Amino acid sequence: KKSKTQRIASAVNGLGFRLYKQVLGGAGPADNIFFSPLSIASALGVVTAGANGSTRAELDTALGFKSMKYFARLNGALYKRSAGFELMGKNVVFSKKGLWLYRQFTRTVAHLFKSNVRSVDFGDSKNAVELMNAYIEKVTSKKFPDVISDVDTDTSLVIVNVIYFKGSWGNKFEPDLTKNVRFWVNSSYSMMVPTMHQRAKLSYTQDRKLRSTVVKLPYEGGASMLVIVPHRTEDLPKVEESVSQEQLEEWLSLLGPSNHYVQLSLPKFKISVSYDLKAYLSAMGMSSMFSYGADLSRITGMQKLHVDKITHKSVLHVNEEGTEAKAETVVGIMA
Amino acid sequence: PTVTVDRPFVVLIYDEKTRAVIFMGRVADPK
Repeated sequence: KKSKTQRIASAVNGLGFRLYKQVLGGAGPADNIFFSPLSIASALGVVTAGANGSTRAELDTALGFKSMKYFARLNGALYKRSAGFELMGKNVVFSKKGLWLYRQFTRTVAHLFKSNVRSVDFGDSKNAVELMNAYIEKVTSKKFPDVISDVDTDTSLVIVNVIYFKGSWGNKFEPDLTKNVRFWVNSSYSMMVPTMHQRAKLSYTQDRKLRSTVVKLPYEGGASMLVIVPHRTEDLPKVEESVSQEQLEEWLSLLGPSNHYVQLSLPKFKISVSYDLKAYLSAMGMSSMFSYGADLSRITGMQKLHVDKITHKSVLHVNEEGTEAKAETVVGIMA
Repeated sequence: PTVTVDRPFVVLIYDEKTRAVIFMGRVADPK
C-alpha cells in the first residue's frame, strides 16, 4: 500500500510468505511452524551489503524494493517500548581478527543495521563462542544467551539478528477461566491443553472461500495477532497455500469492528522451532551465496567468502497476559 | 458468537500501521 514503510513491509512479508511456502514442503501436519521475516531479512540485508555480481542480484530480487535505506526506517518505526508493549531488534556482526574489511561495508552496516563490527579470534573457538554469546547477552539484557553454539576456525564472519517481542493483550484473559480441553491435532489424535477463556469484543469473520475462522487479537502497542482456524484440519493446506500479502489484506478487510462480545477459547503454550534455511532460500532463488563461486567481494578482497550456514530459531509463548516471542538468525561466512 | 481454537491454526503477529508481519506460523501441537 501507498506509504514508503508499507511497501518495504510487504516486500519483507512477501519474503516471509514465500518462505512459509517452502517450509510446508517439509512439515508433517502435526508440526509447528514459526519464524520472523524481519530477523531473516535483516541478516540477509547484511549479506547483501557485502555481495557483488550474481550473488548481489539474486539477493536484491529476493528482498525487493536506496532499497535498503527505507528498511532501516521501517525498523526504526517498529522497534518501540511503551506500556504493555516491547519490540526490540539488534544486529551484530563478528569478524575474523586478522581480516581486513572494506570501509564502505562497515559503515553501511553501522548506518543501515546499527551494528559496529566486533573482531574475534575464531581460532580459539571455545572462548570465541563464550565471547560472542556474552556480547550478545550484554546488548539484549539477558534475553538472548547461547545464540551461538559452535564456530569453525576457518570462520571469517558471523552475522546475527535477534528480535524480541512482548505484548500484553488489550483484553487480558482471566486465569480463573483456564481449564484443560481436548485440542484436536487431527481427526483422531487429541491432547489435554490448558485452554484460556474470555468474553470480549473481538473482530472476527468466517472466511467462506477458505472454510476457516479468522480472528484478530489485539495487543497494546499498535500490534495484534491474527488467528486463522480451518474448520476441518484437512482444509489447512489450502489456507497455508493462499498466504500472501494480498491474502493478508483480504483477511484484514473482511474483519469489521464486529464489536459485539465474542466467546473465545485459546490454548496457553510455549513452542519453539529451529531451521536450517539453506535449502529453502536456495529454492527461493538465493542459491548463489552458498556456492564456492559466491561473490562477497564488497566485504573484503583479502579472501573469497561464501555463506557456510544460516540457522533460524524462534519461540512463541502465549499466556493470560499476552504473548512473548523471540527469534534469532545466524549467518556463518567462511573461505 | 463463538471462536474456539481447538484445531491447528495459522498465526500472524503484525504491526497495524505498517501491516508488517513480524512472526508467522502455524500452531499444531502446543506444549
